[PDB]
Amino acid sequence: SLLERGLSKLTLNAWKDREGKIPAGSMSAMYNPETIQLDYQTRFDTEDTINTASQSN
Amino acid sequence: LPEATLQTLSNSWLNYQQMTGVQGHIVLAGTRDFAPGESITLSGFGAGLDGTAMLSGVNQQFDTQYGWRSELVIGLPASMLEPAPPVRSLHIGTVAGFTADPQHLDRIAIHLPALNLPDSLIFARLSKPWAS
Repeated sequence: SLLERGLSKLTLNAWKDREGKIPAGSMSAMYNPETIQLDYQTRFDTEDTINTASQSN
Repeated sequence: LPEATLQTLSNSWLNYQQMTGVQGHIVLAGTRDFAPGESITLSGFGAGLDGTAMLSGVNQQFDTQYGWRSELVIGLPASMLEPAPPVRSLHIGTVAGFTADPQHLDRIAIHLPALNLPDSLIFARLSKPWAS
C-alpha cells in the first residue's frame, strides 16, 4: 500500500562468516510461504532447598 | 618389648581385626536415636542376617529426594598392625649429663637434636665391640 500493488517475495541471502563480510549467493523464493512461525523456548529448573519453603525456579 | 606385658596389645590387635570381619551399612529413614556405640540387633529376618551388631557411626544425608535418611555404619575398614609408627633412620645425639636408669638396666641418658627437646632425656642402650 501507499505507493503501488505488487508482490514482495522473500529473499534468502547467505554469507560465509558470522559477520557478513564474505558473501555467498542469494535467491528469492517464488510463491510466498502463506504461514511463518517463530517458536520460543526458555528452559527452567525448579531450585531445591531443605531450609525454607520459598518456591522459585 | 613394646609395653610392660603384651596381654593388652595382643588382645587389642585381635579385636581390631574382628571389626573387619562383619562390615556394612543399614540405610534407615531419619532418626537421631542412634550413636556409634549402640550395639543394635536384627531380629525379624531370615536365617542369613539375624543377630546383634555393634555400630561404628551414623550418617544423616539431608537432600531433596529421599528426605532425611540416617544411615548406620557397621565395622572398621583395616589396620596397619605396627606397635609404633616406625622410624628407620640413623640419628645422632649428644650424651646428657648423668641420670641413673629407673628400669635398672645400664642405659645411658642422651639427647636427640632431631627432637627440639633440650630439657627431656632419653635413655639409650650402649653397644660395645666385645662386651661379654
